[PDB]
Amino acid sequence: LLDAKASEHAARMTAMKNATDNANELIRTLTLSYNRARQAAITQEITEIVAGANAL
Amino acid sequence: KGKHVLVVYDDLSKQAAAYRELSLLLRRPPGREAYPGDIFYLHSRLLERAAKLSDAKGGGSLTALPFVETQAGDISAYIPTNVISITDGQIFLQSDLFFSGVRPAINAGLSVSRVGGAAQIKAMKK
Amino acid sequence: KGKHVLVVYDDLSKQAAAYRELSLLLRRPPGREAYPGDIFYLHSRLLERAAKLSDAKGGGSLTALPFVETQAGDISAYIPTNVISITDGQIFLQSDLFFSGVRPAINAGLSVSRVGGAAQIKAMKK
Amino acid sequence: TRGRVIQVMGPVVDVKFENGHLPAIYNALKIQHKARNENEVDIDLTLEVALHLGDDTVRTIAMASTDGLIRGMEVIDTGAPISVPVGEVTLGRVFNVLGEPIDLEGDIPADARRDPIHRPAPKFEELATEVEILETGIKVVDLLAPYIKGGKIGLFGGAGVGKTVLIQELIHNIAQEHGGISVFAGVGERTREGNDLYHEMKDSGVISKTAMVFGQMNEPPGARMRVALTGLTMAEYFRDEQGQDVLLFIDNIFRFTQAGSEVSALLGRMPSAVGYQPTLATEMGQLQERITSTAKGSITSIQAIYVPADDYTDPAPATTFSHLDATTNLERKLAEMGIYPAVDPLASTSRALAPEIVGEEHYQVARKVQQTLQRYKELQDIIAILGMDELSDEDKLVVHRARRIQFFLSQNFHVAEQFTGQPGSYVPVKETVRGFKEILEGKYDHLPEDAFRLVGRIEEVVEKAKAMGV
Amino acid sequence: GLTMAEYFRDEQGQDVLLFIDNIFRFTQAGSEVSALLGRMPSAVGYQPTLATEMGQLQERITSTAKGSITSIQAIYVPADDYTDPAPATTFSHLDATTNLERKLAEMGIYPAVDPLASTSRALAPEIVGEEHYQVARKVQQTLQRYKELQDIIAILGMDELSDEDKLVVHRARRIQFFLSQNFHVAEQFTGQPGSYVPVKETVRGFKEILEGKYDHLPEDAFRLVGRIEEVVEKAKAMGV
Repeated sequence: LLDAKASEHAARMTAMKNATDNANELIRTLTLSYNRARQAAITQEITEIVAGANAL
Repeated sequence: KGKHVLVVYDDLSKQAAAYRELSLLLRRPPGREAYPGDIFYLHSRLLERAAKLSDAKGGGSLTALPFVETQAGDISAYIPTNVISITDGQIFLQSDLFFSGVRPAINAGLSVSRVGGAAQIKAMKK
Repeated sequence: KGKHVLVVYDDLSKQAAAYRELSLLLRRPPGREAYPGDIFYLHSRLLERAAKLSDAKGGGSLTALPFVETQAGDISAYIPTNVISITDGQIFLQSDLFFSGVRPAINAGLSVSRVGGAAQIKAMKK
Repeated sequence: TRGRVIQVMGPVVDVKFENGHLPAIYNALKIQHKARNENEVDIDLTLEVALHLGDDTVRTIAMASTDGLIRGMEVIDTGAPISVPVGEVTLGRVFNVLGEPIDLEGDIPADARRDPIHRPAPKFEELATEVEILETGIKVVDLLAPYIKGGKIGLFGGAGVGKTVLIQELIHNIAQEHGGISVFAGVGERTREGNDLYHEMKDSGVISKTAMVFGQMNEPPGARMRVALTGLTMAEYFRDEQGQDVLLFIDNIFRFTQAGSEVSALLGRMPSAVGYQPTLATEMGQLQERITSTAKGSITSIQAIYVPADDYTDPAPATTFSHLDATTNLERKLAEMGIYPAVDPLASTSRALAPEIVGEEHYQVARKVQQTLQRYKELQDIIAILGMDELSDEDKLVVHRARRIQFFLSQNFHVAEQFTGQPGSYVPVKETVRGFKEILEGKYDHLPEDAFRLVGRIEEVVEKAKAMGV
Repeated sequence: GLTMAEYFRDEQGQDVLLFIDNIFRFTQAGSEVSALLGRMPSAVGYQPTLATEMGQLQERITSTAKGSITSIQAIYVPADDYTDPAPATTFSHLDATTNLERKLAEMGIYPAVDPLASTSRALAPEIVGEEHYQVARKVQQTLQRYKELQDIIAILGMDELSDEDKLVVHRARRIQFFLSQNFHVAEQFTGQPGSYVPVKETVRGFKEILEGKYDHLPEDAFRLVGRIEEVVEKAKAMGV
C-alpha cells in the first residue's frame, strides 16, 4: 500500500508538469496570429482614412 | 383603415450595399468601409413607420420582421450593430446548436424581448 | 537667473487632439490616426527645454512632469508610444489596485527610472 | 433683403443674399411658399446658418425634410437665433425642437418672453469654492455612491429593471424635499418608450412638476442636434431667476455626437480617425460646461450612456467619460431576485466617497460593507456545487450576515403605493448609517431573514418581526 | 461560352452540361479594369459595381421549360479568407457547395472535403430517404461532438474523459478516416486502380460502422479503401 501511494503521487506530479508545458507551448502560437491581426488592422485603417481624405 | 398588417423584409445588408454603390457612383465622400454617413438615418426612416395607432385613429397596427445575415458569426460588425440599436429585440440562430440536433437553433440565453410579458395570455404567463 | 523651477502639465493628449483639429481644419495632409506629420516634433520641441545648467551658465535647473491618460489600459497607442520614446521613465497606476483601496496604486513591475540611483542620499541608497 | 435657393443636396441648402446683407452665424431663416399651379407642393421649413462662403453665399442646415424644394425660391431672414419660451408656462407641457406645443391643450400667447438657444459659459469668478452633497433619500445611493451638487451622473442599464420608476421617485423626492423643478429631454430614442414614459407620468401625477422636450429617432440630424440645447436653455431660467435646484435628464448623449458626425460629412470637412467630426471635443465641451453650480443656484444632470458593441475605446465614449463624476449600474440578476431598485453595490462607484467629504464613520461603514459583500461573492460556485456543508465557522457567519445586508439594501417607494398600499418612506443618511453600523455589529442576528425586506428605517424591522410572531 | 451554350437548349431542347474553369478571375479582371475608368475604390479596392456585374452573368444560366442546363463551377479563395467580398457574394447563387480545407489536406485525407461546411438543397426526407437522412444526421452529430472536445483533449489528454466520450472519439476517428477515397486519376502516380462506390453501398457501410460492428480493427485500415468489404481484407493483410 505504501509503495502504491508513492507511485500515485509521482504520477500526479508528472501529469501536472506535462499540462503546464502544453499550455506554455500554445501561448506563442496564439501570439503570432495576435501580431498578424495587429498589423492588418492598422494597414486597413490608414488606407481607409487616406481614401476618404482624397475624395475632396 | 383599421386593419392589421404584417411585413417581412428578406435582406437589409443587400439594400445597404446597393445604397453604397449608388452613393459611390454619385461621387460622394465615403466613410468607414466605404459606406455613406447616413446609413443609420436610412434604416431608421424605414423602421420607424411600424406602430400601433390609438383609438382616435381607428386602432390599426403594423409589425415588421427584418432579417440580417452575419459573416462567420461576427456580431460586432457595423451593419449588425447599427440595426440592433433600433429594434425591440433579437433572435439568435447558431450552427453549433443546429448541428447538435436542436432545430430550430434558437439561443434562449441571448434572445431578448423588450416588450414581452404584456404580449402573452394569462395561461402562458402562469 | 539661477533658481530651480518645477512645471507640471495636466494633459498632452488633449493638446495633441486640438492640434490635429486645427491642422485638419487648415486642410493639411493627414497621417496615422489623422494626426499631422509633425506631432513628434511638436512634443519634442516642448519637452527638450528642461535641463540642468552648468556652473558657467548660472547653475539653474528645471524639471517637468507631463501626464498621459490611456483608454482601457493600453500603452500601444501612438501618443503614449511617442511620449515613452522621449521620456526617461514612467510611473504606472493600476485601476484594479485603486479599486481595491490602495493610495497610491503604483505598479512597481513596470515603473523604471534611468537616472535613478545617482539622485538619492546615502542613507536611502543603503 | 431676401435670398434665393441655389443648391439642394439633401439636408444641406445653399442660399445667396444681396451684397452687404449677409446674416450672422446661427441665425434662423424661414421658407414659406404656396403652390402656384398643380405641379407644386406647399413648403414650410426652418434653416440655420452654418458657414460663410465667398461670393455672398451661405450654407445652412435643414430642420426637417427638404422634399419638394425648387431652385430659385425666396428665403426670409429673421435676424435672431432660435428662441424658446421660458417661465412657469412650460410646466406640464410637451414641446418640439422649435418650442411649439405638441399636445392638444392650445397655443402659447405670442407676448411671452423668449431666450436664445446659444449662450456663453459662466465665468471663473461665479463658481462655488467648495463641494456639496445632494441628499436624495435612497439608502444605496446615499451610502455607496453619493451625488454631488452640480456634477454629472452616468447611468447604465437595459429594459425591464425599473429605470422609469427610479426616475419618477427621484423627481418626486427632489420636488418634495428641496422644492426643485425637473426637466426631461429625449434625444434619438424610441417613440414607444417616450409615449409609455409620458403615460406613466400622467398616471403617477408627477407631470405637474416637469417639462418635456422630444426629439426622436425619426427626426433629421439637424432636429436631433438642438434638443439638448433647448432643454438646457429651458432649465437655466429657474436657476438664473428663482435660485432653485434643478434636475436635468438626458436620454442618450451618444446620438448627440452621432448626429454631428453624420452632418459634418456634407459640409466639406476632412474625416477624422474613425470617421467622426474633427470638432467633437469642442462640441461636447461647449454643451457640458454650461451645467455648473453658482452662488445663486445649482443644476445637476443624470445621463444615460449606451456603449456600442461594448467597446470602451471608441472616441465618443472616451470623450464623454471624461466629464462624469459617478456611475450607477443596474443588474438583471438583482432584478429577478425581487430586490429593488436592483442597483449593483459593487459596480457603482463615486468620486465623493472620501473621508474628507463624507466623514470617517461613513467611510469605514461603507468600506466594511463593500468588503463583506465582496467576500460573500467569492463563495457562489463552492456553495452551489458542494452545498452549505464543509464550510468553516467564519464563512458561515459571513454568508449569514451578507443575506441580511443585501435584503436591508432594498427600499419601498412613494410611486409604488398605487399597486401595493404601502405609503413609502424617506430615510436620512444618519439613520441609514446607524442602522448599517448596528447590523454590522450584529444586534439583530436572531431576527428572521424576511423581516429585512422593504422596511425603510431600522426600527421598522423590529415591528415587522413582532407582527410575524417572533 | 454562355452564348455558345444557350443556343442548343433554346433551339433544340437538348440537355446541356457546362463547365467553368475559374469564375473568380472574371471579377479580378473587372477590378483591374475599373481603376482606370475613373470610379472611386470600394472597401477592399474592388469596383463599386461588383454585385450587379456578377448577378447579370449568374442570372443568365438557368433551366427553362424548353431545356435544362447543369453547370459545375470552381471558385478561388484568396489567401484562404472566406470573408473576402468576392467569395462571399457568390454564395447566394448556388444550390450545392463543397469546401476544401488545407488543414484536412495536410493530414493526408483526400479529397479533403469539409463535412460540416458543405450543404445541399436536396437533403430532405422526401427526396433521399428516411434511412439516408438519419444516417447523415447521426454522422454530423457525432462529428460535431468530437469537434467540441479538442480544447480539453489538447491539454489534459484522453485520461480525464468519461466512458461515453472515449467511445465517441473512437468512432469519430474511424468515420473520419473512412470518409477518404482513392481516384482513378491518381493511379499514374501511385499505381492503385481506384474504385466506384454506389450510394446504397456507402450508406450500408456507414450504418454498419455507426452500429459498432468494426470496433476491433486498427484505424489505419480505413484509409483509401473504397468499399467496406475491402477494410477486412486490408486488415488481415496487415496481420489482424
